[PDB]
Amino acid sequence: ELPQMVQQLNSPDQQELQSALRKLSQIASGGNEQIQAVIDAGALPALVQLLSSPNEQILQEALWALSNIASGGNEQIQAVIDAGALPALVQLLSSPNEQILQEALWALSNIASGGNEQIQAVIDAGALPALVQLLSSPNEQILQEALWALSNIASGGNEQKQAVKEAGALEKLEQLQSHENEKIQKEAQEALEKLQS
Repeated sequence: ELPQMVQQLNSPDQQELQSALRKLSQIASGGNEQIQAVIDAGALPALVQLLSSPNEQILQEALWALSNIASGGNEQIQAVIDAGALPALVQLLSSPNEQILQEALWALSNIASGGNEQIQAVIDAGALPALVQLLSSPNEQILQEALWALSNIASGGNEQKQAVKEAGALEKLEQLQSHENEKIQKEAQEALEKLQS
């Protein structure tokens, strides 16, 4: 019934659209075969379009589905990138809605867990200045997520590491070694270790 669910993401009926979205999200949270089923059904272009929704509930569920898909294999990560999700995802890092922000962060972190070229796609989409700004968040959950995302990027190749340094991450990471939260100090230190020569 996947193609019918995907067709419903066009429903003039917001209730029908949201129902279908919730179910696709559920399926995408399964294993890699489940994710591939959702991708094969053509869900990705629809999900990416829904990132433009002014309805924040629809937005949140679309992000949940995309983050799930991005948690699959490198080919499934590649499908999300090829569908053009990245610019909208990076834009959402500046949402005043912190729940939407966190979900976009999850998706980007999952993408940045892929190959060096997938990491480079995240950087090319403008993620670094947005992520570095998030290191200033007073919300420790957001801070930790941004730290994890930057750490994933910093786990890439030399070209990726160099981009992180050029975005000014080194200063803030060193400052965070004095953060009141010991877990944050630790995660910042490890990111610095990855960037070190």
